[PDB]
Amino acid sequence: DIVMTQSHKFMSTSVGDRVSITCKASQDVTSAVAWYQQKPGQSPKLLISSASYRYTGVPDRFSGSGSGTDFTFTISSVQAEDLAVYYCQQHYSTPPTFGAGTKLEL
Amino acid sequence: DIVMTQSHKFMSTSVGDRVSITCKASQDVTSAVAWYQQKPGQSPKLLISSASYRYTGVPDRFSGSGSGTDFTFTISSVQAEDLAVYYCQQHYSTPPTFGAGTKLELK
Amino acid sequence: VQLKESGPGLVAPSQSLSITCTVSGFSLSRYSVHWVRQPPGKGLEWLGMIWNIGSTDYNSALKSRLSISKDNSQSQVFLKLNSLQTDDAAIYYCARNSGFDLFDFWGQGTTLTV
Amino acid sequence: QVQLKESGPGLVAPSQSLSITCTVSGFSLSRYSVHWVRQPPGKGLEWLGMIWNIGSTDYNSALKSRLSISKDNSQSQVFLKLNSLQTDDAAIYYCARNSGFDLFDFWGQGTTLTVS
Amino acid sequence: NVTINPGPFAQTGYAPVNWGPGEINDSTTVEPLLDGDIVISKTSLWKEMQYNRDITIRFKFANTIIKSGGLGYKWSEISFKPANYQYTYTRDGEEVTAHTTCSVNGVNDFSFNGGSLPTDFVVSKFEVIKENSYVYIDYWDDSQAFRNVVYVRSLAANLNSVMCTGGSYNFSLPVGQWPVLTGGAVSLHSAGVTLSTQFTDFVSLNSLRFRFRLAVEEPHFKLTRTRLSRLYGLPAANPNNGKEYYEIAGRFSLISLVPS
Amino acid sequence: NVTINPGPFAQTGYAPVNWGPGEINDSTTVEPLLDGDIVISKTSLWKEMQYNRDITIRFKFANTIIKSGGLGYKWSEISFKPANYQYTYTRDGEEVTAHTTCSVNGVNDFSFNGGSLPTDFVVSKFEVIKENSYVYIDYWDDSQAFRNVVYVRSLAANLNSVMCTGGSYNFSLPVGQWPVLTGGAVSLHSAGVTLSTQFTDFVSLNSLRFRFRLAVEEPHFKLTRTRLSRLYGLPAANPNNGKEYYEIAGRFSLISLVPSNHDYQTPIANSVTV
Amino acid sequence: EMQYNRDITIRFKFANTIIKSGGLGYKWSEISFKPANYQYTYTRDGEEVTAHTTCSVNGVNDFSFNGGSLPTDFVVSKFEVIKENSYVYIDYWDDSQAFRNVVYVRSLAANLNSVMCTGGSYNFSLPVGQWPVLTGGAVSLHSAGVTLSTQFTDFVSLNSLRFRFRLAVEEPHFKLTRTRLSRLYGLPAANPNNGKEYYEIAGRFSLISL
Repeated sequence: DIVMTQSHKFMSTSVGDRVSITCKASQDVTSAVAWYQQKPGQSPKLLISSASYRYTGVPDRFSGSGSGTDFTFTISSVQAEDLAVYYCQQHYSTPPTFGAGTKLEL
Repeated sequence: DIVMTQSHKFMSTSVGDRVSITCKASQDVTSAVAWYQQKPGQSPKLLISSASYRYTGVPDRFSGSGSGTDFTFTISSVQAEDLAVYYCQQHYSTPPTFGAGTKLELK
Repeated sequence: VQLKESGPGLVAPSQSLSITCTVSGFSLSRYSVHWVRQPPGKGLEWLGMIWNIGSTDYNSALKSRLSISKDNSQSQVFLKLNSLQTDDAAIYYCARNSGFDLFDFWGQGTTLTV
Repeated sequence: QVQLKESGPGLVAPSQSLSITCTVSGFSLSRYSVHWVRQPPGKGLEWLGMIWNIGSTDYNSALKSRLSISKDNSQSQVFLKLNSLQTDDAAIYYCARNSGFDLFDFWGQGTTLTVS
Repeated sequence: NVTINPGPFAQTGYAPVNWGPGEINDSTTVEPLLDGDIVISKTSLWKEMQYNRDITIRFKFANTIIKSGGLGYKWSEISFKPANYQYTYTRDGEEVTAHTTCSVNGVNDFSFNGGSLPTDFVVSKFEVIKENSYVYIDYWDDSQAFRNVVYVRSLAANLNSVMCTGGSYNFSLPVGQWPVLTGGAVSLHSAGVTLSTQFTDFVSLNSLRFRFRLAVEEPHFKLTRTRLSRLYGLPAANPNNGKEYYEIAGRFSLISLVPS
Repeated sequence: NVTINPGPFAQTGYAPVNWGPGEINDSTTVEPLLDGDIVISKTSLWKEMQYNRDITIRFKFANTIIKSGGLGYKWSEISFKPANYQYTYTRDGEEVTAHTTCSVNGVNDFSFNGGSLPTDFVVSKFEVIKENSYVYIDYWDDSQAFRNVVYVRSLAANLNSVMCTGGSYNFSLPVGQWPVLTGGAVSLHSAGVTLSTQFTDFVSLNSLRFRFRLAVEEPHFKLTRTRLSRLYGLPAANPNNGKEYYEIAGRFSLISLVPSNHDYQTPIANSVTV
Repeated sequence: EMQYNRDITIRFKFANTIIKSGGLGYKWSEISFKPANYQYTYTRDGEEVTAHTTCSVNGVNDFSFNGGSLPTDFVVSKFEVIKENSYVYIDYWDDSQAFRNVVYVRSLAANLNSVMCTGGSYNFSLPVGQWPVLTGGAVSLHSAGVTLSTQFTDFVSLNSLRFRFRLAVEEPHFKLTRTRLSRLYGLPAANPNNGKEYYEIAGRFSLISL
């Protein structure tokens, strides 16, 4: 099947500091990646729908990029609301498959 | 069903004089009427396919007309091999129905 | 194109009947065929039709009495009539269709004796 | 607007069955499809099964032969059943909607399960 | 001898349908601003059957014309447009209602340019159809046959031909002589029938499409007060020529798989 | 010679088919010649089955350009035309071959008039797709599933969105500077599927048609050296923009009838020996 | 009573007749068996012996498939197939002392090992559509008695020994693809040799000529 990995599992990021995250895939996924955010005591939410697409109502600071195998997700300013876990989904094949789940720390 | 009638069973014309035939219909078949010719010892042939259209190769001295119920078939000049029976068909319904068969005799 | 018939010619009442129309020049998967007959000294009639697709249509009256059939392998068509009468005596023709019910080419025509 | 709510026992015993009912609202099940997922404590998430707009269903290979997804269009509620479960099957379960290929758009609150 | 399946058989069946029109060749215009596996259901029991019945197709064309702003001498389009018709008739002692839709494809567009002065007559697009075009007529009915057209194996139709001739359109110029378009006629012969289904979300929506092939005939058509050369075809200016309906007659045989 | 007798139920089945493309929206151009009940079979068995498979679609646009007579400054037509493509991909099961054929409908037609001199530049029609218009990508395949698309009860496809962008095209004028057409993007979002069969005299030619709706997205398209500016859409000049194929990827489920390998009608004692 | 008894090596191959009916390529009529001859040379007892063997069949079973009366549809009215009911007859002539003195015998017998025969694949040639095939089929031959007989070839009458063989059906299944038929059992008459030149049987035969 499809298989995905995330670089870190926990990341110390200060408030108001640029942050980036990467997740890798085994096979070739042209531009099909998504990014979900799960806060404590909350159900996941969809923020990215494509390699760099933005779903409606998502905040501006968030954005994404990448093509082929490597893919990344970038925020310009961390804020208190941003402390949560983030997952990366693949959708170019039959079994949707998430990553492990990498999050943040202040 | 459909029902058709032809006026006379004999019509007489010398070589060179207009022949004119009519056959009526029992309903308003809209322009769907044909005309066949059967010579002695011959199989019928198709001449005027729609009320007026002439099919394939037929001489020009033949022609037809009519609309609604009444329909007619006209020759301008007669020849010697035209002495034959002529039938009028109706093709706007399931049972194609011919007429009785009216023909010509010579004077 | 050439349409030829073939039949007995003489038959007895209360029996069957089989005629075969053999076609050449045109395929029976591109056209349809019609059967007609001519009561001696009386107006011609429609009997039945066999389509391009295989489906068949009959005259209302003799619906009960006839069957029409064909075989692209023999490039032929055939008809059967059973439980005939003296009145069923006539000359029989097989013809091709072009438009709705226009007859285009006809056969020689066999005559029947009962 | 749209709301997806779950409902389940919460406690169960090994070698038994299991039944959960996602109750949709604000969108017809004849215009969209639904997915089932779960997250065993810690670790990550998986895909379990999907029920389409027309009636056909698709399952995950590992849990195949144990899952059973079906719904009632007029009842606006999907239902899943799992049988012959084990200690490993313990997880939080979430019904979710699909928009594109496999994008999840709206999620439920999520019920947690304990087996013992 | 051979074994035989004897158990109680299941009830699969037709799926809900709504009969309607098909797609259509369309194109707008923007004018300048200026002027210069799993088994879902169990074994069942089906059967194959014939439905052979007559038919009367009644239809009528439709045209669209649009002018360009300015002095009023420049037309931008004299083109075709689909049209609808609703009627009743009798078939073997039964009254059937029916709807029909007429569209056209393969159009051959023309043009004339009398000059560039503001006053000169100009027509940027008037379209005709002339042996490189087809007219497609869609038909649905209320009878029982049309209920069982779902899952069809073979349909054929023997239909009579119909000649369509043009009328006359008298172009209106603000001052001076009025030119006019007049003439044209074609014969609609039959060709293959088409059946098309659309699996949208709610409910399947199907469409029948008889397809006819044109052949040009006299009279010739012409545009006055110009040099256009007595061309042949059917001008889209006044195609139906004061006739409410063109009509075609015929018979259609279908061979369909009906639930037993 | 023992004679194995036939069983009660008929062995009726699918009808011969040839998979191909559908109809198209087409229109030529003429330029002036001067410048200035019966039962046919017994009962038979059929069962309803589900086939859910992955579908990968690769498409390519095509374009046609026609310049008018005269000095060569002005063009007569710049429009779309159908295009075909073929390839091989891998379902998790095997490798499969595929063909596709793109087309459009509901297209918008723009024009520009630089002047009424022989030298001035005019283009009488260049097309552009936009919101109102649609794109249809027909499809046929060699796998087992496509052999049972005849007699379909239901069919639904889940597909991803794609973005098409405009390239650039240069108008080679005999004399003077060269104006250029550049950019314009539209994004395809899936809509329902359509099936169709044409009953010609001996073959039921058939085809599918994946519809696709359009939305407009930046960049804009522009014609340089002119007043037409900053309008949305995908011009017909260079739609591919240097790519061999655009792709869409997703799933499709069909619920159809199938001849029932019922397994009961069998010659008694059809088995290994004992 | 001069006694002759020797090692022996049989070889053979079936053969089929296919006859289609006329136009449009859909409707076949017959797919049947027919006898067949093979000639060869081998070495036994340090001598080189030439031989001619003819194989025939009896007790064959007749199957059929009728897809409908409508023209386009597929039809095959009779394809034969072998099963446990049927018997095989293979005859053998050699060129040695023995088969000159094989008339006027007092006792014949033989011990022979066995063989397997498998089908192949036949591809019906439809003008339009997807080509239905006929594949599979197996059977195993087990020996039976011996008799005298004569085989006539090339206008020269010949005196030979006729072995009979009984059959036992075995797997794989045989099936017609693109149809409802599937999982039938036996050896169809489409491609029995399977490209294989010769099946071979070996053993020994005992004979006491007078």
